[PDB]
Amino acid sequence: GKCRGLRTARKLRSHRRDQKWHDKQYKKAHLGTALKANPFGGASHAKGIVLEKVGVEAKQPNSAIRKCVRVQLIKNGKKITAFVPNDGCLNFIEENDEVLVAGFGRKGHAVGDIPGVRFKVVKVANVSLLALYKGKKERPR
Amino acid sequence: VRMNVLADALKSINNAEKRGKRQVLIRPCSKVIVRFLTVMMKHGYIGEFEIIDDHRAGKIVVNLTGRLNKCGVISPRFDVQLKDLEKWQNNLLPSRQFGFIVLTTSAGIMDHEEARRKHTGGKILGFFF
Amino acid sequence: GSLARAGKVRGQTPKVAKQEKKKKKTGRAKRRMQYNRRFVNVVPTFGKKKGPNANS
Amino acid sequence: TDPIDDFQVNWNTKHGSGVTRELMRELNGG
Amino acid sequence: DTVTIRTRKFMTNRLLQRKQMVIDVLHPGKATVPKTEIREKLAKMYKTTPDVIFVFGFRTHFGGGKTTGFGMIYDSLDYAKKNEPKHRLARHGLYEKKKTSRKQRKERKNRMKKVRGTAKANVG
Amino acid sequence: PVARSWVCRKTYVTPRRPFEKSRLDQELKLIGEYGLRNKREVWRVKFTLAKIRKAARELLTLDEKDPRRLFEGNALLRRLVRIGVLDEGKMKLDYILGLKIEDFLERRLQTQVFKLGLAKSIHHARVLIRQRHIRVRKQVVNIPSFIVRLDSQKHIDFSLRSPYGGGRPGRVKRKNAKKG
RNA sequence: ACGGGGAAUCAGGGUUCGAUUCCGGAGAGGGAGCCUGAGAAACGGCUACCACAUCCAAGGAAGGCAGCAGGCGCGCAAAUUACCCACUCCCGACCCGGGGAGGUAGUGACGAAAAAUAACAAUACAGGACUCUUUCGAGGCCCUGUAAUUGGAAUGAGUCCACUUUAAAUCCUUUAACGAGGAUCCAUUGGAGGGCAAGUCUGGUGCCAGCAGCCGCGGUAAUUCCAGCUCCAAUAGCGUAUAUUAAAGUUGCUGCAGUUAAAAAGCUCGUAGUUGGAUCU
Repeated sequence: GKCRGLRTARKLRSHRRDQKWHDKQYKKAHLGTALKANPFGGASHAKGIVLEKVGVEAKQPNSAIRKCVRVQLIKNGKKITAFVPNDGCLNFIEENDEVLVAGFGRKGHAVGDIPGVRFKVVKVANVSLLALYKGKKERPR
Repeated sequence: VRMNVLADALKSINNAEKRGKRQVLIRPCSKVIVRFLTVMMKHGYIGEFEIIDDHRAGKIVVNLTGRLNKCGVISPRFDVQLKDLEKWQNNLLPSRQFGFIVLTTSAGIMDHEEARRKHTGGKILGFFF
Repeated sequence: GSLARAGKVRGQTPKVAKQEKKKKKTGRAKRRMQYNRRFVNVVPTFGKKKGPNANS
Repeated sequence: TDPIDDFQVNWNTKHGSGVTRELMRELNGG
Repeated sequence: DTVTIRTRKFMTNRLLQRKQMVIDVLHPGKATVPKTEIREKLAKMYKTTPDVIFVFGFRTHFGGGKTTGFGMIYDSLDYAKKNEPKHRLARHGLYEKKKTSRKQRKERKNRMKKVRGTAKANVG
Repeated sequence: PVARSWVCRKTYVTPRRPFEKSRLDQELKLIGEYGLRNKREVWRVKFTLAKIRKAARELLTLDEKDPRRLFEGNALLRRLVRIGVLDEGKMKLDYILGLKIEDFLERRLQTQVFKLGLAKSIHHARVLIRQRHIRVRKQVVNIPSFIVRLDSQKHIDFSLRSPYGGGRPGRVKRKNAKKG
């Protein structure tokens, strides 16, 4: 059992503090290795330059080509792969243009049948992909 | 080794009452045990008890009337102020209609209602209901 | 594994124009209409407790 | 169509959740 | 239908040689009463010339009923000129604000900081 | 540093479960029966009632001769009786916990001008209040959420400048009379 | 990592945050050293060095926006090179001068409060009646609707006048004039298999394109993609990403576990730590 003494506060507090490091989420948040490894570096979004269009194969139970883009982030020169969500939206992206990319929704984890992809394109050339998809706006010329 | 003879006495009373026995033997006896038992008995929860006097440390034979659901000890004896008493009652007692928290205060050993009447706090010994 | 087909289904989907309909009420009137449809009208009910957008 | 029957047949199919919902709609509510 | 004036929290300020009051204006069907009309109505009500009466801060209530403002009645025009704010005198045509702007004065002052002596008067 | 104040609070709380069917039914019933604009009005009344219950619960935990319990409970009961929600004979803290959300929604100016007969319905009541046709005592009130007090209950009229009250028939009537 | 007052969340415990208007500290590109002074190691003071950098007739001279605006850069990420000392106060020799302190306006869906986008009546349906009763039917008693029927009443969004506001204005408030029928003066954002409220309706596509937080959908009726219609959720708001809180009794003090699911040291001794029998009116 655990100690129950009026003078065990140091023991209890210290044991809790040592045992909190075996919490995966607590350790990931407080160790600093995950923040260093994060390409966004703690940001919610990041602007990058599209290097090439890459087609990502959906995982084995499904079958599709997930149209992604490799982008290089302006802030730190890191190369990530970002999903271009809707259909025909890869046609809205050219090569060597600026795109705003956000997380994919799992806080750094891959989503669905898209291996190794944890980012999605939000804007292209300072125009949202939703506006171009719905026809509300057109990419600049 | 045994610490907290009151914990042993309360666990023995609880185990005997859960088996439906009419009497329970408690050893060793102590002043705190006798006062806690008196508080239990004044509220009709145990009944009469006899202090067997041997020249080392007495024993108590407690007559059980099956009105007791749980008698327990609270270790350590946390200091309880009159403000913390409501939170302790919510934690320990099964209802606001019945059940008692026993404290040792400078005015003696008494339930929580009697400690509110005398406007005193103290250290929590245990509870019964 | 090619990017040649990227807007296939949306491109080849036949285009249907939206039909013109009277404007939907907004604000308190819409809530009044919903309350009347759900608690003052009973004729649509037949005992099966079917949904509001049932098609069979 | 009786939703009890639809649930009996299609509960293990692609429409198991839908027939479960329809069965629950019929079972309680009137 | 007639505009009605009432005086609520009245005080005789001998320290500033005036009377101060909270003015209530009842205009049930008309716009906010002009400050002039209130000045003549108070002059009639307190038996004084209108030019010693300074009224300000008239807030019309919601719904179009009464308007509440403040008023001072000075013992004499000279005391009013001595004690009133310059803007409330200029509202009566008794004071002329400086015709220049803050920027012009500031940059002029910073220009004369460079010249020394009587030449300080040549910069403008 | 500024001479401004940044004191503001939300007057409602969104429910934890967004699609509880029973809760949706009750909230829609309240909206329809009191002519409310959205669910946020229901949640606002729910929140004020909840905070009143929280205060009453906190006070009921106290000693019956605590000066703070006496003072604050008397104040809360007085404020509840004054707005017409609690009966003057039910002047105990335990009757606060028996109050319902419909007791507060019945004291709205919209509900009151519907009950007093000035409106053909509750939605007519709302559009009559928002159109400056209603005054409380001498003051024109524009707000349908105006909680009418007991002493203010008996003075709710049609305003002295409304077509339904005083004179000056409205813009449409004047246009029609001019056109013949 | 400036500290605190404090903030978010929270049943009772707690967790996380606090650059940020109040108090305290520190700094004025980085160091260092001083003058004056009651008070400074002051930078809208000086002296030097390091970095950067302005003008030059090359001899020399001058610099410090983490003040208010403004620019560049950086980035996911943040506004006017505006008006004024009228208020609040401060400074001076001063009732008088000055104050980018501060106030006012501008940009502003950070966020918070209130709150439109219709209401009513008459005929035709439909519903029930606490109507005759007859489950044939008679039925303006209370109701409901595509009437995209009819009709007038109401009003403010807007335009605009005069006050009022104010240092001068603006904005509210007030008054008058014009201002509604498809009241075209048109509400959106996400969804409709489950979790989770609401379509195994129709057309297209055919493991493609895509959807899908998760389970899963799509390989020729796809309840899930692309659309039309319809429906529902919140609503002047709603979706997405990320941090964080509750949910998490999945960090357990309250309050978790440890035979087999993750787990008790191979076994004893042992200092600190923790915990310690009865008994004194």
